Amino acid sequence: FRALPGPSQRQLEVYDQCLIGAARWPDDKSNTPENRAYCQSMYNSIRSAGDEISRGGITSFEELWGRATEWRLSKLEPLYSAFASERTSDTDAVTPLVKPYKSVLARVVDHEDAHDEIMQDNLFGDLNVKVYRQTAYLHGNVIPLNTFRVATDTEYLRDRVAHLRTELGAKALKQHLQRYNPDRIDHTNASYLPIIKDHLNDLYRQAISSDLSQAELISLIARTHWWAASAMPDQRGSAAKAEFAARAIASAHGIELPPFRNGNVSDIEAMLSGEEEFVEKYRSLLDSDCF
Amino acid sequence: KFGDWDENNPSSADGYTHIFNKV
Repeated sequence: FRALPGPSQRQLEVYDQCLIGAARWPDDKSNTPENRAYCQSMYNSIRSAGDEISRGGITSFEELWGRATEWRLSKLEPLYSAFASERTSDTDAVTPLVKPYKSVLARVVDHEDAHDEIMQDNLFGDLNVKVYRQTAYLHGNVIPLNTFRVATDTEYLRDRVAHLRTELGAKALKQHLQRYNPDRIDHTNASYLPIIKDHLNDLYRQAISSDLSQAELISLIARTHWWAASAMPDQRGSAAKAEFAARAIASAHGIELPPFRNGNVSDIEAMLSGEEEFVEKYRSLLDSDCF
Repeated sequence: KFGDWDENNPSSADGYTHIFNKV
């Protein structure tokens, strides 16, 4: 193809490098030694991958996702397999909305696109819930992605959770709450990963062309970020990988993306919006202020 | 209180993405 500019000589200030890939929950780690280092490591590996991208050394999004995974893996451990494996279609992916995701609860309850449904549970019964349903549109067809659930009948919950503990046992209850916690995220069905990965490859292929306005480039990057994160392709570490890939693509063009603002967790911000919506706000999620 | 219903719950769910076999 045609070599790109590659990472810029003018680098981010060190305190920003140390915030790359951080998870700055508005309700809370990013200041710790190990996280600063982890973030500076990500910033550096992104530039390394960027150099390669600019030279035509990484020809597929899958290849780039592979580089991101290798990096994240070197930062690890029995959970190794989870961070290294893709999600298989014979499974479901669920993230309970518990620490450190508490800030998400409110984001779902007060979301403009949220609605009230009834969530039947063979233990708690039918529960009233605020529901946000992330969907995407590819090739003319809707494809449901992540679904957020937050139960409102709190009182009933705390009391009922109690009786169950003693009736079924903590062990069994936890086994159940781990998958069907009243407040949780049911992630994009693994069955869509094949079609989505192919799409990510087309976005990548386009973001690798040397003739694009900066604006177009940023939007392409925000899109790629949205798809990669919302799809949550791997069993573990998808957010980290999605951000790595986005930044790398940017770095390959000489763009030095700043860290995400405090309070803005990129993957969560993505799962809470539609594609265009996220693309239009992407810039504002990034801390690009001088002072 | 939207998630404080499981106060001091010994069986609380762990805060991260878990995978399960499709039923």
